[PDB]
Amino acid sequence: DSRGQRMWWAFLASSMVTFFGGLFIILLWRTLKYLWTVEVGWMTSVKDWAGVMISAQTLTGRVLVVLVFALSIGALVIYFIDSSNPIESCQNFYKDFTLQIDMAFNVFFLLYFGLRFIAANDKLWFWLEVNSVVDFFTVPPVFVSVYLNRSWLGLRFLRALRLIQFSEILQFLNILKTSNSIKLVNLLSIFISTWLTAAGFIHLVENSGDPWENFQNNQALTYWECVYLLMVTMSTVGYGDVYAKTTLGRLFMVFFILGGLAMFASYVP
Amino acid sequence: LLYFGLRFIAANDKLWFWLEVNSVVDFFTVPPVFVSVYLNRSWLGLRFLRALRLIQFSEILQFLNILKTSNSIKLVNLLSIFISTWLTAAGFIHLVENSGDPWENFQNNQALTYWECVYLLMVTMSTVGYGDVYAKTTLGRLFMVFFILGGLAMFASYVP
Amino acid sequence: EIIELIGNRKKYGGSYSAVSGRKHIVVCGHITLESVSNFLKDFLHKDRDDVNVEIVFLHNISPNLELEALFKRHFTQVEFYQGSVLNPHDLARVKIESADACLILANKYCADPDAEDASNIMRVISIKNYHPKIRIITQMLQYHNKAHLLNIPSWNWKEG
Ligand SMILES: CC(C)CCC[C@@H](C)[C@H]1CC[C@H]2[C@@H]3CC=C4C[C@@H](OC(=O)CCC(=O)O)CC[C@]4(C)[C@H]3CC[C@]12C
Ligand SMILES: CC(C)CCC[C@@H](C)[C@H]1CC[C@H]2[C@@H]3CC=C4C[C@@H](OC(=O)CCC(=O)O)CC[C@]4(C)[C@H]3CC[C@]12C
Ligand SMILES: CC(C)CCC[C@@H](C)[C@H]1CC[C@H]2[C@@H]3CC=C4C[C@@H](OC(=O)CCC(=O)O)CC[C@]4(C)[C@H]3CC[C@]12C
Ligand SMILES: CC(C)CCC[C@@H](C)[C@H]1CC[C@H]2[C@@H]3CC=C4C[C@@H](OC(=O)CCC(=O)O)CC[C@]4(C)[C@H]3CC[C@]12C
Ligand SMILES: CC(C)CCC[C@@H](C)[C@H]1CC[C@H]2[C@@H]3CC=C4C[C@@H](OC(=O)CCC(=O)O)CC[C@]4(C)[C@H]3CC[C@]12C
Ligand SMILES: CC(C)CCC[C@@H](C)[C@H]1CC[C@H]2[C@@H]3CC=C4C[C@@H](OC(=O)CCC(=O)O)CC[C@]4(C)[C@H]3CC[C@]12C
Ligand SMILES: CC(C)CCC[C@@H](C)[C@H]1CC[C@H]2[C@@H]3CC=C4C[C@@H](OC(=O)CCC(=O)O)CC[C@]4(C)[C@H]3CC[C@]12C
Ligand SMILES: CC(C)CCC[C@@H](C)[C@H]1CC[C@H]2[C@@H]3CC=C4C[C@@H](OC(=O)CCC(=O)O)CC[C@]4(C)[C@H]3CC[C@]12C
Ligand SMILES: CC(C)CCC[C@@H](C)[C@H]1CC[C@H]2[C@@H]3CC=C4C[C@@H](OC(=O)CCC(=O)O)CC[C@]4(C)[C@H]3CC[C@]12C
Ligand SMILES: Nc1ccc(Oc2c(F)c(F)c(C(F)(F)F)c(F)c2F)c(O)c1
Ligand SMILES: Nc1ccc(Oc2c(F)c(F)c(C(F)(F)F)c(F)c2F)c(O)c1
Ligand SMILES: [K+]
Ligand SMILES: [Mg+2]
Repeated sequence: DSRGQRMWWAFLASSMVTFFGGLFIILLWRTLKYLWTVEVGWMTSVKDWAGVMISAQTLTGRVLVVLVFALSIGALVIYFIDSSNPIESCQNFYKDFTLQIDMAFNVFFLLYFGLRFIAANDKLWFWLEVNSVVDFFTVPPVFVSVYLNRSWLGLRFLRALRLIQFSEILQFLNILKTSNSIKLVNLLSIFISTWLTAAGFIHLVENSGDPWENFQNNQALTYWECVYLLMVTMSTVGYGDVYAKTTLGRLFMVFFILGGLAMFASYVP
Repeated sequence: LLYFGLRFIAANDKLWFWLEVNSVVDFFTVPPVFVSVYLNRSWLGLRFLRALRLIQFSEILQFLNILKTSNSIKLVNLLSIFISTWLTAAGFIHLVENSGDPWENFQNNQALTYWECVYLLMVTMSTVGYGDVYAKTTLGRLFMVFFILGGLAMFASYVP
Repeated sequence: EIIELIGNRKKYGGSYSAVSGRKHIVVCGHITLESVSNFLKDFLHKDRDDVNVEIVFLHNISPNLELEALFKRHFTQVEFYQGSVLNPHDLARVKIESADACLILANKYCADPDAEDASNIMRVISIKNYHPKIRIITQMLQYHNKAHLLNIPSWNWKEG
């Protein structure tokens, strides 16, 4: 679209509209019926069918859950490859395997989000959930980028937060049954997911710059170097070879030192 | 080599004898010496693995009927494991840092001595991290990242 | 200490939501992995005619990981809530007004038979006090304790 102008605000605004705008629809609906008050129905059958499909209680349900396991990793790997490109770049949809394979993954994640929404009991507390939030902040920007014929390495690091669902879908598949294995898988998934997410956030903030500084603090870093930095920070070793140098990076590092250090001290032993 | 054959004969299950730490260190240390004496040219390869032979000290002391109580056995086990793994990791760091990166035509090498590597690993394992010496190669950084996870816990659990 | 004080919360708090045209029952008492597995395996057998009643457990001890895994396996037809059957707030939380029946499991392999019977009597008294027309099915360990249930004002053996 516009080569000269930065279009990062368009991608961020798309995610905030779906989350906050969709949230008020739930709240408005509840209050609207409140003033209205001053055999199973067809909706109940659909809801229980959606619940059965979400669980691994059918052959169709089993293959859907396996695909969720496979495509969650596939979407994460695509983020790794595309993290070496410039922060905000231009790419067309008709001449790239990437951004075309990614379309298949994100369309699938939209349908899977619909099934989870139907099977939920309280829509408000389903909306205020971590998986719903990561879906909100991951899916719409792909369509926005396809429409705009542009791209932006925005909050793509959140795709590593989908690793948490592995320990639950393995229990759905009746693979994990004992407490020791369940605990081990939980700990491993949580640790790896949060480590990678923090590394991605540091990578984005450092490579981009400071918006109020007109993007002049840009320090060239790679994702592997950021992973190394986060590992050294969590271990409380702290060499001086690499460190955050921008204001946002330092602020996030200060806030992450509070929690990540305790998590590392507790989980690894 | 002869001592390896005697252990092999006396073994009960050959597969699980083959998949053992002492067997692996023998496999990775003995043949290269014959290769070197044949080619009339050497290479400082995986020779740092010789520090893993210190594990058997407690076992052979129990064989010699020297260690009989429990506290002495535990002390010798802890000391042997700690020293052996410390020296082995130091050797791996020394090799990786003194050599370059194979996918860089060995152009990013750093000059380090074995004592400097030992000091570096002690500082890292104690979670002090002065930063005066550190690994700069990709393999060195990767090995440090994986070594932190185990080494910090080992130190904090063994030293007290 | 701050990290521990925050996050001290009940993940199973909440209230059951009734569904039009579908019954449900409440199960309380001695809830454990083996008892729940046996009860579910016998209740949801395929030889019975098609049934669509929901099972709502109610216990004051948070379930462990493998019991949670069992509940995950029976995701769409079993629910769990944390609370005490001696609490009117909890009894209203589990929507006991429209429940078709309330089942009370007992601890057969208990040290003292009398204390278990007394606890079951208390639970029955509490449930009938909250709602005097619900149907109750319970297990008794000793015969002379069963005569006490005949003196509850609302206990009708002619009804089920
Ligand atoms: C978690 C959700 C709610 C997102 C929150 C993001 C905000 C904290 C960021 C996103 C966009 C940022 C703004 C992007 C650009 C500018 C212009 C900038 O002024 C300039 O024109 C820059 C150069 C100059 O200072 O002259 C001042 C900061 C500001 C308002 C930034 C303030 C911080 C903002 C609002
Ligand atoms: C709540 C979480 C998710 C994000 C928190 C982001 C804040 C740390 C950002 C958002 C708005 C930012 C401010 C937006 C604009 C400015 C003005 C900026 O100054 C100028 O633009 C000109 C004067 C100068 O050069 O200092 C100095 C930084 C400051 C206060 C920024 C400091 C950092 C702030 C508070
Ligand atoms: C925490 C444990 C599991 C280790 C984590 C390893 C990651 C830090 C690795 C795994 C995959 C790696 C990526 C795989 C491929 C690429 C593309 C590569 O660039 C290219 O292939 C194109 C040319 C270029 O831009 O240099 C740059 C490194 C990068 C982003 C790698 C960065 C480091 C990554 C994310
Ligand atoms: C078993 C798991 C942990 C995966 C192991 C492999 C990865 C950790 C490797 C695969 C490709 C590697 C990357 C390949 C090339 C580069 C570029 C390199 O930057 C340079 O241009 C060289 C800098 C230097 O030599 O000092 C920095 C490391 C990095 C990102 C490497 C980091 C480590 C990576 C991701
Ligand atoms: C926890 C929440 C409330 C955020 C706390 C920080 C913010 C309120 C922002 C507002 C203005 C910011 C300051 C604006 C300008 C500067 C000067 C700046 O001086 C430099 O040499 C610039 C270095 C760089 O940012 O690259 C150092 C950071 C600092 C104090 C910023 C630190 C972060 C501040 C205090
Ligand atoms: C199991 C342990 C004990 C030993 C494992 C050894 C491997 C990790 C080593 C041995 C041989 C190495 C390879 C030997 C030579 C090359 C070619 C080398 O090619 C280049 O430098 C060209 C780069 C370009 O121009 O693209 C890249 C690294 C590579 C694949 C090396 C990668 C690392 C390898 C596989
Ligand atoms: C799993 C553990 C035991 C070993 C992990 C080793 C990897 C980190 C190594 C092995 C093969 C390496 C690759 C072999 C060859 C190349 C091509 C090489 O191409 C170049 O030389 C072009 C760019 C440059 O000059 O750096 C870039 C690094 C790379 C991807 C290497 C990156 C690092 C790799 C993946
Ligand atoms: C009983 C045990 C614990 C004693 C162990 C002693 C070693 C750890 C010390 C003794 C002498 C040291 C050496 C003394 C001098 C040098 C030269 C030094 O090369 C220099 O150019 C040093 C220049 C400088 O002193 O700054 C490299 C380290 C080395 C080999 C030292 C390596 C470590 C050594 C072998
Ligand atoms: C005892 C432990 C707990 C602490 C110290 C362990 C290592 C850091 C020490 C033990 C033996 C030392 C080595 C013993 C003998 C030598 C040969 C010595 O050779 C020379 O005098 C000159 C060599 C040259 O020509 O470069 C150089 C130091 C070195 C490698 C020493 C380096 C430091 C070593 C490996
Ligand atoms: N390329 C680029 C463009 C704008 C940027 O501004 C952001 C920002 F100031 C900010 F505070 C947040 C926060 F909410 F996460 F904190 C962001 F996500 C931002 F994206 C940026 O960081 C990078
Ligand atoms: N002089 C020289 C020549 C080749 C080298 O390649 C290696 C390598 F790339 C590698 F990954 C390993 C590892 F398996 F241990 F990791 C090695 F042992 C290697 F020897 C090297 O390191 C040094
Ligand atoms: K330090
Ligand atoms: Mg239900």
